[PDB]
Amino acid sequence: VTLDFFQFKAEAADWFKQAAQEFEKENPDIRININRVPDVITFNGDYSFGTFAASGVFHDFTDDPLVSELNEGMVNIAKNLVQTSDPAKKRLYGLPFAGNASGYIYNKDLFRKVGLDPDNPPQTWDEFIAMLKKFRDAGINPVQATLADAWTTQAPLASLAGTLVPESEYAALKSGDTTFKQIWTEPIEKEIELFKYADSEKGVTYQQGTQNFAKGTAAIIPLGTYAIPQITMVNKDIDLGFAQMPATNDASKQILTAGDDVILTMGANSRHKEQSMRFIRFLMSKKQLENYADAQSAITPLKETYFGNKALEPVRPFFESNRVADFCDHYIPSSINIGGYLQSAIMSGNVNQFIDSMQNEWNK
Ligand SMILES: OC[C@H]1O[C@H](OC[C@H]2O[C@H](O[C@]3(CO)O[C@H](CO)[C@@H](O)[C@@H]3O)[C@H](O)[C@@H](O)[C@@H]2O)[C@H](O)[C@@H](O)[C@H]1O
Repeated sequence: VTLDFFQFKAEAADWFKQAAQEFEKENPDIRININRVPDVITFNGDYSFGTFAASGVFHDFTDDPLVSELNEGMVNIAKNLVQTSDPAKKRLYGLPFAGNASGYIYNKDLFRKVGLDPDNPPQTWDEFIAMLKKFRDAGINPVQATLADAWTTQAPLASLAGTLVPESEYAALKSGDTTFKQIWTEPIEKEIELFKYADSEKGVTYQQGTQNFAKGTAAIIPLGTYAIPQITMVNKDIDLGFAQMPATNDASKQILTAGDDVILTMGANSRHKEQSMRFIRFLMSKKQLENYADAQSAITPLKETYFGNKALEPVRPFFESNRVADFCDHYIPSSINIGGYLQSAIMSGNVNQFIDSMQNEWNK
C-alpha cells in the first residue's frame, strides 16, 4: 500500500522525508507519499487541531499503549485542545511528538560583546528592556522583527501572556466575566514596546529575519524554539541561546509558554490503519524522537524529557518546576485573524483598535 502523509511543518521537511525513507527500507509492503483524508498526519497543537479533533477527522488514540510512556502534561495539553464543552469529549486524538517553547533566541557572541552573561539572560521585564537599550547604545540592532509573516507576531504575545494571563481567564472571557481590554492590554502594550527596539526594517519575512540573525546582525529574534533549525542551517557556527521573555518585574513568578509543537495522528477513516499505525510506532520510538529533537532543537514527549539543543539550558528550570503555560492563541478561534490584527497593532501602536477588533470578533 501507499500512505498519504500530510506533514505540516516546513522547518522539518527534510527530517520526515528521511524518516519515511528509512521506514520504507524495513517495510517493503508500505510506501509513503509525503504532502480523501491523509493516512498519517502531523499538525501543530493549536485551536485548529482541536476543532478537527472534535469533528472526528482524527483517530481516537485515548487507550493506545504508546500513551503511558509519554509526558502526561503534553498528553493533557492535546486532550484539552479538543473544542467541545463536554468534559467527557476531551479525548486524545493524536500523539505528542515534539514540544516547543516561546520566548527569544539570542546571540551569545553579541551578549559577550556587551558584557552580558550568555548563561543568565534577563529575569525581569526592566532587565530585558535594559538589555535591548544596551545593545542599541553599543551600535547593535537589538531585535529582528519578521512582520511580513503575520504568524510570527503571535510569538511575543504568547510569550508575554504566558506570565501575565492565567489560562483560566479564557473561560472567564467566554462567559463574559472578563474582557480583552482587561487581560490583553498589558501583553500588547509590551509587545509594541519590544518592537520599538527593532532598529531595522520590521516588515521582512520569517526567512529573511532568520537569515539576518544567523549572519550576526541582531542581538535577539523573538521567536520560539521551532525557529532554531532555520537559523543554524544558514550559519552552523552561530552560538545561540534560548530564553524566557520576562513579562513583569516579579522574577519569582515568571512562566514559560510551551506547547505541543507537533502532534502525530492518523485519519479516522484511513483504509490503511494497520500500516499507518506501523509507521506511527516507528516515529514514536525513543531513538527517532531524540533524533528528531536533535535535528530540530525540540523537546521530546517522553516522561524522561530530552532537550535537543544545549541552547535550551536557560529554560530547563521552567520545565523542571512545571512553571509552563500553553499558548494564549490556542483559545482564539481560527476564524479570528489574530495575526493580521497583531501586525497592525505593532506597526501602528493602536492598542484600542486591536482590543476592540479582538473583542468584537470574539463576541460574535
Ligand atoms: O507563536 C507562533 C505560533 O507558535 C506555535 O506554533 C509553532 C509553529 O508555527 C509555525 O507554523 C505555522 C507557520 O505558518 O504557523 C501555524 C501555527 O501557528 C502552523 O499551522 C504553521 O505551520 C512554524 O513554522 C512551525 O514550525 C511551528 O511549529 C503555536 O502553536 C501557534 O499557536 C503560534 O502561537
